[PDB]
Amino acid sequence: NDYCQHFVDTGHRPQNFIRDVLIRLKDELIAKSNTPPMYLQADIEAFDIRELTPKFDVILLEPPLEEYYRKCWTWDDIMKLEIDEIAAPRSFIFLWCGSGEGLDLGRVCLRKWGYRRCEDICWIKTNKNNPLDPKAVFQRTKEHCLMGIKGTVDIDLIITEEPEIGNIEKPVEIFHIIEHFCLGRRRLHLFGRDSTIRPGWLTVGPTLTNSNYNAETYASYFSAPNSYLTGCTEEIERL
Amino acid sequence: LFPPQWICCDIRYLDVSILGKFAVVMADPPWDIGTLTDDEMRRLNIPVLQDDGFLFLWVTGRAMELGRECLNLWGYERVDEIIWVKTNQLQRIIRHWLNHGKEHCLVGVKGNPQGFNQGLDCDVIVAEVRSTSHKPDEIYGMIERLSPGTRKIELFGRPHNVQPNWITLGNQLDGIHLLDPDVVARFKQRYPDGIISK
Ligand SMILES: Nc1ncnc2c1ncn2[C@@H]1O[C@H](C(=O)NC2CCNCC2)[C@@H](O)[C@H]1O
Repeated sequence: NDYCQHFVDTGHRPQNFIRDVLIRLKDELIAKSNTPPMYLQADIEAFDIRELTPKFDVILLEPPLEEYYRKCWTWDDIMKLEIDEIAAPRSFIFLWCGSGEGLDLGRVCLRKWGYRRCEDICWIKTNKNNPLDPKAVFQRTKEHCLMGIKGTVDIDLIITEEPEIGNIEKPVEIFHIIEHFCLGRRRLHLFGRDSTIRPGWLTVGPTLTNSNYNAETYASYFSAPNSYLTGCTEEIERL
Repeated sequence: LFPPQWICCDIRYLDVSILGKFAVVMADPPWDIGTLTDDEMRRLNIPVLQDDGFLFLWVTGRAMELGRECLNLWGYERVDEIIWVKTNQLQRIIRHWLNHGKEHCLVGVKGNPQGFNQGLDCDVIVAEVRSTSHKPDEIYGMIERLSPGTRKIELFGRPHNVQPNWITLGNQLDGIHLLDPDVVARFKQRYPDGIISK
């Protein structure tokens, strides 16, 4: 009976009052299907992405936007990325778009790279522990991760506490959502970090301190009989 | 004039120039995801309703993109996006690829609005689902604190949507109920026989 009025009165965001914010095994098979973590330091503006092969089933794209801070990438820079050159003909994208003009320019990008948006995933940030763009009408308290598709029990909400100032990490829950979709095993996280490296994922970004990426080693994880695995099924028996 | 007013009408055919200018427009339109075609939505005479102010536009599915298109076509820039998190009476979320726990409302600006109380509310609404199709009443309070006392207009409103300071348009309202003298006068002239066709 009006958490908006309440927020005006007390500074407690309406999302602070959402409550309660058989599940496993599938997780366990995901973990058994997962490739070893692979990672590569690369300055993505100077780097020819087409060196990243084979083509990916899932791309998670996390460009460091200026709004995160209160080398940054503008939507001009992001839109000029050649994402379609490394996406498989049937493949998925998850694009962190922030909360400002990225909600529009990010949709332009998806279309430019050949995707249509199927989901809008909103990371809602509570302020239980501590109860402004000039164009803003309202206090901005969430970020959007757009999900795109190209070719032929989770909710579209992530709720966590607003991270400390200068912390630009996105909630790890996005990885669970993506992996529960069972979309394939060639998974690329662009602009990931040392702190985001993860089994079943290839992480590429400027701040990585070490690399282990080898295109021929990477490809051999998806050689026959493993070419079409969802990431949610048992490994194919050998010898 | 302060008390609720409304016009039962086909929003495609009403001459909305008789209504004047509004600080806020809001619409929960019937996107074709009784509906309106994309072209009919594009052709709605939104541009004449405001010089400087805000548009609130509910979207779902592919109208997340089409509503952005209408927005820009009508002369607005999208400067915020309200999210309504749907709960039950105990404040738990009402749980293709993902289940949907929210609905979106695009926020557009036209011109250079002056004297609005920007930043008082935040862009998340947590409110109980009432009937199917209804939007939460909280949005009227947010809009009132944002632009207190100004004239507002709602398109595709239903009887439960009528509110003080709002003129509500929709084909499920009961008749015509106008009290603003300027509007009454311009309505009589435009519609001397009270009939809104063509
Ligand atoms: N051409 C028209 N002129 C005036 N009103 C119209 C016209 N077409 C339809 N309506 C009315 O708009 C309302 C509506 O459809 N709401 C839903 C929009 C999507 N989310 C759920 C609510 C209904 O009351 C409907 O009868």
